[PDB]
Amino acid sequence: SMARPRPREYKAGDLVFAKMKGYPHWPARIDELPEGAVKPPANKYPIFFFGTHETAFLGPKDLFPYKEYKDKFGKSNKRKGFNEGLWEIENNPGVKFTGY
Amino acid sequence: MARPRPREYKAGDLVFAKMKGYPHWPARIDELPEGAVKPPANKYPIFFFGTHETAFLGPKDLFPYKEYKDKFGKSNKRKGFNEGLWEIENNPGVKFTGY
Amino acid sequence: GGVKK
Amino acid sequence: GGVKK
DNA sequence: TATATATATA
DNA sequence: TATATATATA
Repeated sequence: SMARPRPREYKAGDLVFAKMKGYPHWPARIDELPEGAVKPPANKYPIFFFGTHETAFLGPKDLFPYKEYKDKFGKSNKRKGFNEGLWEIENNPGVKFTGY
Repeated sequence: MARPRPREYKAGDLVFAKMKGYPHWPARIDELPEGAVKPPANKYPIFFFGTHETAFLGPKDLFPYKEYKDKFGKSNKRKGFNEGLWEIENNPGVKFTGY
Repeated sequence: GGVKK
Repeated sequence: GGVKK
């Protein structure tokens, strides 16, 4: 079976599931990387986690386009902030978003 | 390498016995009197110290008292537990009919 | 004095 | 609101 | 992939 | 206490 790859590049405002070790795939958003800041590690993106409003930098290997993967990863989970995160990515995906 | 716990017990043996929802509990193997209804296979009549309750449990839930005392014999607020710690040391034959 | 569980 | 790990 | 352990949550 | 649910191991 032929398999479409996930993106190798993202833009500010894109909604994703973001994977970090020890956590389930987590509803998230690609944030702004302001020019006039310290430059990030290469091919890593500033990530905003819905529900907890935590942040981190992650590369595309750990990011999954929200709409395409909502079926697999968008199930309820008891981890703190998770279900509130599911709510935010649908209903208020621009919370604290400074990109535009 | 790990020494297995016993797969057989005898009337009078002192153990910690584990049931769901409860900490490992100081307890004793009672005897199964001949001339009675037979218990299920490989299950033993247990006497719980402190509460003096009984149940039947298999060796998978039983832990020889002296070998596991340092791990399971710490004080606990559950009703009867600390009394049980006292009895298994000071009166382990209470209500024992085996011998 | 009775059956636990 | 902080950095994750 | 299937099993066994460690961490988070109720 | 137990259940979820992660990761590491085989």
